[PDB]
Amino acid sequence: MTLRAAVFDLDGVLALPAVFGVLGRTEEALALPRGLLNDAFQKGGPEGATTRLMKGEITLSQWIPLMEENCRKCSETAKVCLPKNFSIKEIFDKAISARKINRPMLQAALMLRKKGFTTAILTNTWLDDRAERDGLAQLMCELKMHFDFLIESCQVGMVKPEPQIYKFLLDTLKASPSEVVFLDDIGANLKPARDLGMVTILVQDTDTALKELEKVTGIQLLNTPAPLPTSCNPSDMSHGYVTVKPRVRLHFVELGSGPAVCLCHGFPESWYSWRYQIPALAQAGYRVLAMDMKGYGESSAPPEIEEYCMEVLCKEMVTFLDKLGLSQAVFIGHDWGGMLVWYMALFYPERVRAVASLNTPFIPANPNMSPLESIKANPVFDYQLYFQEPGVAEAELEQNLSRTFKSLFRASDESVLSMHKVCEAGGLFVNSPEEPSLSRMVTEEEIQFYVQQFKKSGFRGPLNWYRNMERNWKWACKSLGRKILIPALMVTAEKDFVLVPQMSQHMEDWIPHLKRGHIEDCGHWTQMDKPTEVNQILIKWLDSDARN
Amino acid sequence: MTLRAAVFDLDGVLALPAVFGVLGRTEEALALPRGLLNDAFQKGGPEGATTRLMKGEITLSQWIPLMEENCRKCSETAKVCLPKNFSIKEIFDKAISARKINRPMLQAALMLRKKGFTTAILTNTWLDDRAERDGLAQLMCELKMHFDFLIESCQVGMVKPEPQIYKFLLDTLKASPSEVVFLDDIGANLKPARDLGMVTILVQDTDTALKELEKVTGIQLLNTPAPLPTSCNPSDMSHGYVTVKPRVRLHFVELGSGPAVCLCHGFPESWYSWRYQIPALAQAGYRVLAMDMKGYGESSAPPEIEEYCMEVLCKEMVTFLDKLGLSQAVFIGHDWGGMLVWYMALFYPERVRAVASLNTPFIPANPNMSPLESIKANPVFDYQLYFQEPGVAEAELEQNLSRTFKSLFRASDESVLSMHKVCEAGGLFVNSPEEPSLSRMVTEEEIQFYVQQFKKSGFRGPLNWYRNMERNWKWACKSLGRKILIPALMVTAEKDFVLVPQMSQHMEDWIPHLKRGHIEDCGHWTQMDKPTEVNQILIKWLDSDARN
Ligand SMILES: CC(C)C(=O)N1CCC(NC(=O)Nc2ccc(C(F)(F)F)cc2)CC1
Ligand SMILES: CC(C)C(=O)N1CCC(NC(=O)Nc2ccc(C(F)(F)F)cc2)CC1
Ligand SMILES: [Mg+2]
Ligand SMILES: [Mg+2]
Repeated sequence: MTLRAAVFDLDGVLALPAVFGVLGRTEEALALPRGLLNDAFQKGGPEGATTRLMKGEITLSQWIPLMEENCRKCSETAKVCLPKNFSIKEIFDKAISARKINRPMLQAALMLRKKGFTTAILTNTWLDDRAERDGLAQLMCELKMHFDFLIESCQVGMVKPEPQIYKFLLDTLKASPSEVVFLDDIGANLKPARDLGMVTILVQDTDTALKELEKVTGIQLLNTPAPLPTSCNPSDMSHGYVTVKPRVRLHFVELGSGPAVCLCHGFPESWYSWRYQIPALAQAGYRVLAMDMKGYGESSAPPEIEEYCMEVLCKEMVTFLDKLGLSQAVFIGHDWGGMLVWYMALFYPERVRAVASLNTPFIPANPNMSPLESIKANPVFDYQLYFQEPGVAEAELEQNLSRTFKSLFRASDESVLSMHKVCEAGGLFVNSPEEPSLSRMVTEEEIQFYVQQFKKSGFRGPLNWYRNMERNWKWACKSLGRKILIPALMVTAEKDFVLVPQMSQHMEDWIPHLKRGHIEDCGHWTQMDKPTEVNQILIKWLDSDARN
Repeated sequence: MTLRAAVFDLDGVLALPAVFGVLGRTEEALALPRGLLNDAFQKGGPEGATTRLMKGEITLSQWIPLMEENCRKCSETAKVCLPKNFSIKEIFDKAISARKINRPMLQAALMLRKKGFTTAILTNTWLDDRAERDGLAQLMCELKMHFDFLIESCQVGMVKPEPQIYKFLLDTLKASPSEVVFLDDIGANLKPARDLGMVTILVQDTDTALKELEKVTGIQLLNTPAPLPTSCNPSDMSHGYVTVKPRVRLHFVELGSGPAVCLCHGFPESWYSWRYQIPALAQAGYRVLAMDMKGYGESSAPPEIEEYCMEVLCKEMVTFLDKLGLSQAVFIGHDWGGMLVWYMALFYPERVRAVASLNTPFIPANPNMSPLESIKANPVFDYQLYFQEPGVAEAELEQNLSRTFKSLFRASDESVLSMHKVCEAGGLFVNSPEEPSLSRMVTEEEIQFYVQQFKKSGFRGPLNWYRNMERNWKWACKSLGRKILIPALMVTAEKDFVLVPQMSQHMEDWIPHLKRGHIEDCGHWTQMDKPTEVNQILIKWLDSDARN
């Protein structure tokens, strides 16, 4: 029984600038007797203030005075006085926020966990009731939600170097000492582990630390590539449900706090298309609500084609905002989601805090030209005609849902799905394989997630979005004298061969402060093709344009 | 066919300081030629800038310059100049926010609607893309969600005095002109109505306006009592679902934006117990999440008794926060909810932004005394023993769910449910009626809502909360050296004969900055007994203690 577990210290291992390294730092800053503070801190030993703290017996605020008091007499015996504007509260405040996640370490904990390793945190921590306690609280969710366990001293009532806590850890890990690795910055904290037969690593500089793990675990950890952003596990999400209308209920997934951000996916997808942006943006400081749009998934998908014109669709969201209590929301859409977002900007500005589109441009309708005409004047939009006749297009998509999704979600350098002559050919897939190979963009499981969803209600509803060309052309002509003068971002994908980035080139005529973003080497499925830069671009524009 | 509909102007009828009354006000403020501004505004008539605005042809920001331009030459012909620091943007900004809901008018629209009247708003409004557009956007949800319809000019493409919009209204109202009353502040806006045969009222001072309606409708509207806060319609709520654990999913209802506020109900209730506080608090500036607590309703209710000790229950919420992306939340509980909130404060401060209890005090456990002992030393807690033996208590409650809820939810001056000798008597209801009369606190329907919920999973789970006295006593003794030093409010109910307000009198010993609130003339069911003062007390403490 060799390794299958990985346990991490917090202060000094997963989170850096470690507090204790300020403990001292300060002394120096203030010409204090070397270590004075650090004695006060450890004063009493097992039966001292700081242990009681770490055990949960008392709380951070309860402890501040006991520390200061200890400090008093650490300096009385050292025949000295403290400064007269001296503050234990300030020190720890600065220190506790000063401290940020150690990124490579976390990334290595991911890497291991990605490969079957049960991961946990073991840390000597306290019950934080400081007026400013949230900052730490914030950091803990960011961490903990990447581990099997988080074991805190003040939570379990035992401390770290006391044996019984390691016993507690093993118990939690469902494991035996030789199956487990444990990293820490204090040597005293290491020894007990070993005595039971644990692999241990003294963490000093972080990346020799990694070397040791790397070796003893037999897994590239250092210098491992940049990894995809955090995905979502549907079963561990908050699912929301709003019946927006007698027989239309809309489903969404919700994570985060702050300014509401609404993500609207394109043809044939699900809220899952945003799996990479949800934790990212939530993390960046927002409340994300990722819709199943009408017709998809756990939202309702009513048969009638009218039920899917832009105008109807738009009111429904406005209701969605209504029934949730939201006066505004930032709207980011992709593919079809793109155009809808655009029409929320043009018809309900008071409701749209800011607006954002991946790939899908804004084209104002040509009030002379019919749109069934307009599409015909363009080889690549030939597929949209194929989609008009109710039923034809559905049988082909529904026929094999794996084949179908597998044939769509593929990256630029990867295709087995082409664009035109689609009506002559008489199939979207007329000339593609029955068992198409996995794209670099999707696991097998991910594809099956989609297969579940679309077993519910098929493509009738989704394919309906293409069946209101006429009505939407008309609706759209109402807005022909307007302009978008609210925060608005147009993200273009180099190699999306349908939402081509030239199509967007005049958009600044009707949107004069339009900010932009552009993804090199990116096919149509933006959010799973180039998730990280997608996240990078979006968070930055939110922060600059959507906060205040 | 006499009246059954009621239609309201916005500016000057449902919302006061009407904008146009600033239009002029300003002129005076700045020694401008009387009405100069008001001409510029109406300049062009039907074919002018302001109509296009009102029709949706263009937008507020699009219009600002056209107005200023018009203003230029209204003053050129008046042989005059404007000031050199002159701003149409500022004026309307101040004006648009200056304007608040006309309360009595809205209240009268409620009153009528409460009595079978289809209510709507008809208003000449614009597409707001001002940098500061939310303020108005905010006001509109507050209003609109109390009406059958909101009909906006720029939304329908027709304007108010043009006939075709009235036709549009009738159509929407499913009504004929003589069945409808229409209030407005402009006479021109009145006339078309009448020509089709509509009852009309020129709104000047608001309460002669009311007199007219009062009479022509034959319904007390003026001087009508203070009305209960807005309730929730379950079907028009956002329902959320978090599986917090393999087979425990927690349900909640969510409304609002801002700092998260978590409401936790007491024995045997539902998130519906907060029906009066949800819109109120949401409205006050918060994101409310009202739980079905474990054991109730659409949350999971697993059989085992352990599954309901405070410690288990607490982690589950902490998870709930986790899986929703919330670092903190304000916790307000009632009855059992009260105690749980308290233990969230004592065991997870980093997570509790602030803490609040209705009725339920904080008592620290007596580490010498057993609690099964402790309860016995008190006539009134005799019922808790009745609840210990699994099954006995459930058959009696489940036997008749109407009888049961109807027998509980009753106000102080109202009872048919007593407290003690409950074991000897051998029933909670041993001596109450089979068809108990409706309390002033509940409609019949409301009772049935509860009956639905509890048909799902009965009282096993809820009654379990009383079956971990021992375990919780133990858990609780861990916190005996701690204190609550976070924002914390103890709301006491005069006439709650079990959560008596003396029981809370030493709480300041362990909570030294505890703020308080106190409800005269209030039984145990605080939130439906005294909703308005409940809302008043809570919002004020949130604003002062929970914002920053
Ligand atoms: C102004 C135009 C570009 C616009 O707003 N549009 C038209 C184009 C539309 N998007 C798509 O057609 N997307 C799409 C997605 C998937 C496929 C499929 F996979 F080929 F079937 C084909 C097309 C989005 C809305
Ligand atoms: C410290 C004590 C007071 C405490 O925290 N407690 C004990 C009392 C408990 N609340 C109740 O017993 N509530 C209640 C509610 C309803 C009934 C019933 F309707 F009689 F059945 C009876 C009792 C709430 C938690
Ligand atoms: Mg450490
Ligand atoms: Mg008016």
